[PDB]
Amino acid sequence: EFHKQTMMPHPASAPFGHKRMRLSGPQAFDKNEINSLQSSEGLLEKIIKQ
Amino acid sequence: VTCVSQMPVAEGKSVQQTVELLTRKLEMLGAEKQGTFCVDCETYHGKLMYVMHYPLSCFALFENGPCLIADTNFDVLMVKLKGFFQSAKASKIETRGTRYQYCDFLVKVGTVTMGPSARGISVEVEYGDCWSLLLEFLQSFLGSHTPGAPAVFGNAVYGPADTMVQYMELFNKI
Amino acid sequence: NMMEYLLQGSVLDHSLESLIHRLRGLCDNMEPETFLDHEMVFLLKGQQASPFVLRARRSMDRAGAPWHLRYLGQPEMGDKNRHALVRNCVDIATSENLTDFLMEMGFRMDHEFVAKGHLFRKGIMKIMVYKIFRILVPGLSLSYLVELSVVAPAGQDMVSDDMKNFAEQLKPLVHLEKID
Repeated sequence: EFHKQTMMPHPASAPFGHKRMRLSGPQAFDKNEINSLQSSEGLLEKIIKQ
Repeated sequence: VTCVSQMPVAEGKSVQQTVELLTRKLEMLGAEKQGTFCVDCETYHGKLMYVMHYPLSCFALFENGPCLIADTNFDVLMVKLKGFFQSAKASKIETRGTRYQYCDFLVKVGTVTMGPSARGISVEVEYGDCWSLLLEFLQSFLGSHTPGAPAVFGNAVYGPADTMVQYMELFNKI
Repeated sequence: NMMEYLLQGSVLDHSLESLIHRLRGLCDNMEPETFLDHEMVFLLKGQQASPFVLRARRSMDRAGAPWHLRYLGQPEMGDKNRHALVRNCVDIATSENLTDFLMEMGFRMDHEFVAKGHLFRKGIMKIMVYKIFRILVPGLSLSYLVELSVVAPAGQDMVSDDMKNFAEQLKPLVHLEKID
């Protein structure tokens, strides 16, 4: 979780963002991919694993 | 990919009643409510503004689809040209409506903006030409319609916002 | 809207090692890197004798990333007891489609000098450095110019004090300055 929200962005010159976030421009991704840009964590992952 | 839209060939009754009949036929075919979107339209004397699926806009009089900017990213540039390209004429009509999806597909009909406007429809596919397969869908849905007329012998390609030409053509037809 | 800041300056060639070493271990996680850009500085004018900010200088690094330009011009007044401040903007465009539309809209170029350098991840702010190179298309103050480039909306503008504190920390061979 630290890493995913910290390897440096370097998207174009220095807009200082995220690679996947910056990639919204080149392709108008569907609402599904927009939601999949982020995700949940913690309890859900361990529960699914168990 | 992004299949070209179709003009509202069927026009024999009230636009509201036409949209109602189209939705009833879609429900009879069997689908689900995939949400509702909008199709903006604002021309500058040329560049027709719009926004759809998601946070990104387009406006281009005649160019090779220069879109990779969001609504704000383009609106700020537009406002910056208050004397260079500021050609905000009478607000162009813009349609909207809900969206359904039978399977691997999506349908979207339009409505009038000021009242004497069109009620066009938009459909796309999931492949990369597949123009033949998508046709049978509308053939079973409604009567003679969906001319298509894609940009054949090119691989514009995949039709990225290429429907804006037909959109402006129907908008001028008033 | 947004704002713009700068801490422009210069430094000798021999005196870069201690400078970049000091600047590196401040807020960077790990793995410092660099980048070579590409100069496509243009100009969009011809009707009011007042050119626009068409410095469409975008990096020539790995493809996929979209080219873009930022608004940098007409320094506005204000900034009471603050550093340089000017209204700025940003707009990303499709790969190579931006220059296509620029050439279709009838614009001219402004410069062809490329300035490659290093980058450094700061904290709430950001810093950059580069050196001007007079070269051809595929390949000169002779001094690494540095500055504190950072963009943000109006907000509180308290970042000016932080930038001044950083400049105080960055005392030996660099300082801040405005432009007009």
